[PDB]
Amino acid sequence: DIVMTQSPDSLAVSLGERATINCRSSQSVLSSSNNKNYLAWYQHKPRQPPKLLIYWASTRESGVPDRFSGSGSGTDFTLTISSLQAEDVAVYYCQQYYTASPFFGGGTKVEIKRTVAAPSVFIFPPSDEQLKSGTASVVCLLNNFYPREAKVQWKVDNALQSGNSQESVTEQDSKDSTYSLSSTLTLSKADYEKHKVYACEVTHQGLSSPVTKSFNRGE
Amino acid sequence: QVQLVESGGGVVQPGRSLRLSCAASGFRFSDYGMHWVRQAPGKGLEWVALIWYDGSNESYLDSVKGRFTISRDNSKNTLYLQMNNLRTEDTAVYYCAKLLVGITTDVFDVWGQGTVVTVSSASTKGPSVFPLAPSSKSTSGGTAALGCLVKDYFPEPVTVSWNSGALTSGVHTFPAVLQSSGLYSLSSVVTVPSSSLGTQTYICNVNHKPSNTKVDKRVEPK
Amino acid sequence: NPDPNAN
Repeated sequence: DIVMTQSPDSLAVSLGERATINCRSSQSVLSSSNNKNYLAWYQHKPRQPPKLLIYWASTRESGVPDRFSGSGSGTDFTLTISSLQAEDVAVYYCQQYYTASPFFGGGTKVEIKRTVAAPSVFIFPPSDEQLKSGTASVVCLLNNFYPREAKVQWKVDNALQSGNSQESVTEQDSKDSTYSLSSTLTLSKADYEKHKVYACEVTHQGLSSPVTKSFNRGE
Repeated sequence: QVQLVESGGGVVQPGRSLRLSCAASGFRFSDYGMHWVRQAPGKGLEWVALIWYDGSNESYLDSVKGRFTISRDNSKNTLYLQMNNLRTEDTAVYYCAKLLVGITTDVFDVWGQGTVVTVSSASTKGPSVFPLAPSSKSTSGGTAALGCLVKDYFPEPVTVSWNSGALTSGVHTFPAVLQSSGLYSLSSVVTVPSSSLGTQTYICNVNHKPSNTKVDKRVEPK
Repeated sequence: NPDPNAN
């Protein structure tokens, strides 16, 4: 195997600034017969197939703009984007095509870096319609925040909830470069009816202390 | 155009078999080795298998070896992936692709559009749509949030719009999560001026084609 | 360093 390792796993770059992505192969991909590195870089956006950017480590593919460049040799390679454009937000993969098992790296997610924006937080009780079904979903929304890192903590009557929530995050917004997050706490109707206070507690680097939104069941 | 068109994806029970096909056109398919590559939910691209131009040798990802077979029919410019003994973790978008192994000159790559394979024992089920009602403590003169919870459906996808597509600003329709039940759930929210509550009508339109369900759900302050 | 292509 020639295994491919990329670093960092995610990168935030301000518009117009330089992006550097690194890639290491576990063995050399430089062929002694033609002195070429069997190393490619691919760009991958959601809902479409990957696109070839660079091959032979530094040969830029037709149609690819000259702000993309590949460098390195042997086991150490770099993709540089000299001046990030909004259309460059994507996951970038290195890949070796030296062997018959041409492994990809793990990918580097490149996003736009913008100013810090604390989330606005909203909590939603279960609907009466759903309760008549035997289940209670409690939803917490974190709206239009940046950076992406955020922690949601559910509390029921001040008791820390663990293992009964799932969350989902949007893609970076094309207009304001923020993220939003939905967290859903799922309880049986029976359990939901035993307790009074339902709280979503949110931690984010833009918030000097965690923000808690809460309701009392039946108000 | 140089192209690859995949077909054959769908929902398949664990332990069963599924064959994918990839129809090539616009280039000399029979001159090139060809591959399958997949992407599982929340994961990166993963090479799966390679077949020589003439079908004389094949190479496999260790975790599919003995379960998956790559083959080709050059007379039909078609590539196949026979997937047997399928497992939950084989759930993914599957791409066929030329890739660059063995390139010399006149270098090009080409990928299909992808076909979704979902390995699940779940049955088709339409969603329940529940309101995320705007809070009565919404800040006067500020911003309120409201939404719809689209719960317990299978398979993906659902489409959600607001006010028949007339409301797009401030909408966030989240990626679905797969619940332990094997059914999906997602939320769609929107932020609006608090002053618009009551005056403006907010309706989420939720379509789930597999179950033939089409709901328009009004969301009101409680 | 295989070549799975025609020659």
